[PDB]
Amino acid sequence: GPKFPRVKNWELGSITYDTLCAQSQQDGPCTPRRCLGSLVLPPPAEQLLSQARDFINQYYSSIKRSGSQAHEERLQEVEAEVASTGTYHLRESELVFGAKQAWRNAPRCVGRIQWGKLQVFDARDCSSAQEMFTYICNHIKYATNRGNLRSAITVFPQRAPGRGDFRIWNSQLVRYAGYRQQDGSVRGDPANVEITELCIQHGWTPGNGRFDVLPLLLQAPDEAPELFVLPPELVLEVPLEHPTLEWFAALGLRWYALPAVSNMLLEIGGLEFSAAPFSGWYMSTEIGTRNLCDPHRYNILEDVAVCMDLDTRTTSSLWKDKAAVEINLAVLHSFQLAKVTIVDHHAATVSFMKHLDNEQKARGGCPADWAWIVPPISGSLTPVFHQEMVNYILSPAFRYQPDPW
Amino acid sequence: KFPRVKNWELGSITYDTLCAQSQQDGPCTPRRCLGSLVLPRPPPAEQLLSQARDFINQYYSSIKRSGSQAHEERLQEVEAEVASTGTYHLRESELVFGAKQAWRNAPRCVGRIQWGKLQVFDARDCSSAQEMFTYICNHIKYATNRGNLRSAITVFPQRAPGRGDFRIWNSQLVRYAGYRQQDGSVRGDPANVEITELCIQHGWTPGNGRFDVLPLLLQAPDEAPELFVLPPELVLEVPLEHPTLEWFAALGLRWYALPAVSNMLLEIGGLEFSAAPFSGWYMSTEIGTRNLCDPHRYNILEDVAVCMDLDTRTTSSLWKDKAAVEINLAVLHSFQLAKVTIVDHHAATVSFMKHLDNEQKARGGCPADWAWIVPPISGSLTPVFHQEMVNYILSPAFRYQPDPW
Ligand code: HEM
Ligand code: HEM
Ligand SMILES: Cc1cc(N)nc(C[C@H]2CNC[C@@H]2NCCNCc2cccc(Cl)c2)c1
Ligand SMILES: Cc1cc(N)nc(C[C@H]2CNC[C@@H]2NCCNCc2cccc(Cl)c2)c1
Ligand SMILES: C[C@H](O)[C@H](O)[C@H]1CNc2nc(N)[nH]c(=O)c2N1
Ligand SMILES: C[C@H](O)[C@H](O)[C@H]1CNc2nc(N)[nH]c(=O)c2N1
Ligand SMILES: [Zn+2]
Repeated sequence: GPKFPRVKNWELGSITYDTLCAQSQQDGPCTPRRCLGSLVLPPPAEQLLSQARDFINQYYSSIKRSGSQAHEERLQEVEAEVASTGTYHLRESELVFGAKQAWRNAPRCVGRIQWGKLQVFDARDCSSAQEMFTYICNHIKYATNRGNLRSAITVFPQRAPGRGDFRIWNSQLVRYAGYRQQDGSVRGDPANVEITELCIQHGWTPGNGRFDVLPLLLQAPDEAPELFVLPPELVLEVPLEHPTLEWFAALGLRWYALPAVSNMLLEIGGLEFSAAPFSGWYMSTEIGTRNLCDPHRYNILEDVAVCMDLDTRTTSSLWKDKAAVEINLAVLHSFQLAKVTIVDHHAATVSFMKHLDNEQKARGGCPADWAWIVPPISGSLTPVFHQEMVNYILSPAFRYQPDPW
Repeated sequence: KFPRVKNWELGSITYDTLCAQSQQDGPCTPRRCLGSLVLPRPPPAEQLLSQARDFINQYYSSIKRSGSQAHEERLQEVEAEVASTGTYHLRESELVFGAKQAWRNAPRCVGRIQWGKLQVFDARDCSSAQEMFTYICNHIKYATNRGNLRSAITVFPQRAPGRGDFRIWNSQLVRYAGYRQQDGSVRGDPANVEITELCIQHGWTPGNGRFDVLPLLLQAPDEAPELFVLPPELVLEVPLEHPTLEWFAALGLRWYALPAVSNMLLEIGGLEFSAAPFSGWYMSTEIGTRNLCDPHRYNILEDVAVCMDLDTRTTSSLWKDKAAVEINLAVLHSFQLAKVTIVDHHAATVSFMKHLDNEQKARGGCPADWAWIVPPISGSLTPVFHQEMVNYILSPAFRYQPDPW
């Protein structure tokens, strides 16, 4: 029939064709010989121009003026600017449209149903590492909004030819310290050992808990990184407790409310924003299953299982499954009680099916990474599991980038 | 060229160099990944001849006699036969090697640690449905072994240029019927609705049960299929009860012990066996999660939930996750009680990790489809979730083929 990928939903038996994949101008890791879909990781004025033209057309299409006078002029306005400086700048609303497009285009984000609701903070005037700090404090403030979380992204100056990038060293605006012990173990979060040690090498006076909030290593162009400590009043956290197991609270586990990625590059129309932290609100399994149960993270499965008096001697007791469920229930329950925005993997995948249906009608498909869309617990119990998906790269987009050091 | 495969729990790395032996293509392309798709969207003597050499080369290397006399002589035989007749035949030993390799190369199978222990029944001297049926009965008696399941395959006559294929119409040799009730609902297994009808349309006296073992429709070349009924005593079944929830058994749930796929095609050295049913033993999740909990299957989550008195009012109570875990527990308990081989998803993925290791040293890699290797529940609580995988097509291989109607 149609010569586009055929996508089927094995629950509902429905079929769709992805025609949006044809707009993709960037190749992925696969080839007909082998699929590398499970791997976590992967200017020429000539090429910059085409990327920019493509973006501008996308913008004007979004406002329904393709072929118009404003459109053809803006195109000429960009070729002119690139023609005499090698780069070009985006208009305010062009930045707001691209930032939202990049989110909407993110194949791994299950929360894209919210893609249209992104508060974009233009911080392209920012010229000092101290100022970056200010912008972020504002970001954290606006997004945290006392628990009623709001999606937001702050965009710092774009990379300049022959100039240092604006960079945020931490992977997230809020992350707990990871202290390499004497005996080899790690106190806190093993994911952040390297960032923690980098903070110390830079003057941070380390604490010694399992939940010490790390300071930020911010960096203005061509200068070494300045170190900033977030005011505790700003970093809202939720102490975890179980709705029925009274001892869970005794574990002293907790998590911060704001998930804010900060080391990703925001690419729009060829331009590169190396410092453009974005935040939303958590899906419960991020905390409850990955951060708290991953063998290489807090690894609290055994502890909790012992507490529940489960048979952790044999696998067939499903002691891991039982505890993981309760840890997640606790993340959900605690956040709800503290009145901090959160969403469980059921609600979250259900709204993503809705997003899929919306996008089918609006663009003819949705780039999605199945392995990342399906939750880390109860996989086939959510509807996305039964939904085939086509994964590809559209731009604007968010991309991983080499750590600055 | 060669892909780098990484394990994110241990930080270990490997290089898959086995994918370079993949002669057949997948659904992916550099532009878009279609790895989550469940199905893919006489032969010239020259092509068949090379697939045959390759396979014969594979076989002799396997027994350490490559280059030897027997090897060169065998290659001539195959060539003499292809040239003269446009096809050739396998020697029993070669057939046993091919079948074992086909299982070894099954990307979606997590039970491969066992690949070397497979009882192979050569049934190529079959000339009728009635004969196929005797063969199928012996396979079941052998594989079932009174609950101490043994992995087996039975291979019927290869396909032949212009002449119908021998075929087993059922997808598995043991399936429960799915009867469409008046109200659009379905009594029994909804997945087996079409097949349950085809048997009726071919004279079977249906039942009115939720777990009515279907009869087998066996088709010898160019002849309407024939209906055979499995002797109730040949089909071992397990009654499901819960290790602590006494009310569970009252649900009258039960599942068969033998998982035996019968509608897939086995390809060895370019030859095609359109009827080669194979079986092993179950992994608890297949029954507890997918069979009993899939929306489009027996869909028993709600019932079990209410029976556990759970707030099924909101998703955030995780009633679904809680119920699913108990159901998987009943399956594992029940089978261990009935002394019928079964393996839970933790033990299973652990052994698969070991297998990737033996395969790494042995062949330079191992094709795996991440989405299928990671269990349907508690995904990240298993080692496989954290393991990157390269997926491609090796031969001998098991392929999907059109339904014969
Ligand atoms: C509004 C609520 C949101 C929810 C619950 C949500 C949820 C998620 C989840 C569950 C993941 C996969 C995380 C993982 O397993 O590592 C993810 C990935 C991602 N999300 Fe969202 N997201 C939200 C908001 C946002 C916003 C505001 C942006 C961008 C403006 C965004 C951009 C991304 C990107 C680029 C990824 C892929 C990169 C990565 O792996 O971290 N998300 N999101
Ligand atoms: C002995 C233990 C065995 C177990 C626990 C096991 C388990 C599994 C599981 C869980 C899958 C995923 C299927 C699904 O859930 O949809 C799978 C797929 C598969 N297995 Fe195995 N397996 C075993 C033995 C065998 C044997 C004996 C063969 C063949 C000789 C085999 C051939 C395959 C093939 C061809 C597939 C992919 C095709 C499909 O079913 O969709 N398995 N196996
Ligand atoms: C805005 C936003 C909202 C939201 N709810 N979730 C996210 C996702 C982040 C919060 N949970 C972890 C994830 N961060 C990135 C995941 N791992 C990235 C990675 C890749 C390769 C190597 C390493 Cl070490 C880490 C972002
Ligand atoms: C030997 C073996 C042992 C074992 N433990 N499990 C299996 C797996 C099979 C038994 N449980 C599910 C799977 N059957 C095939 C899965 N889907 C097939 C399919 C393909 C196309 C369309 C549809 Cl609808 C279904 C095989
Ligand atoms: C190796 C494997 O790709 C890796 O563990 C992936 C699997 N799926 C994931 N899915 C999400 N949402 N987040 C992750 O970090 C991962 N990790
Ligand atoms: C479309 C999607 O890939 C499909 O539902 C897959 C996902 N993972 C699976 N994993 C296993 N073991 N078995 C399956 O049938 C599936 N189905
Ligand atoms: Zn792929």
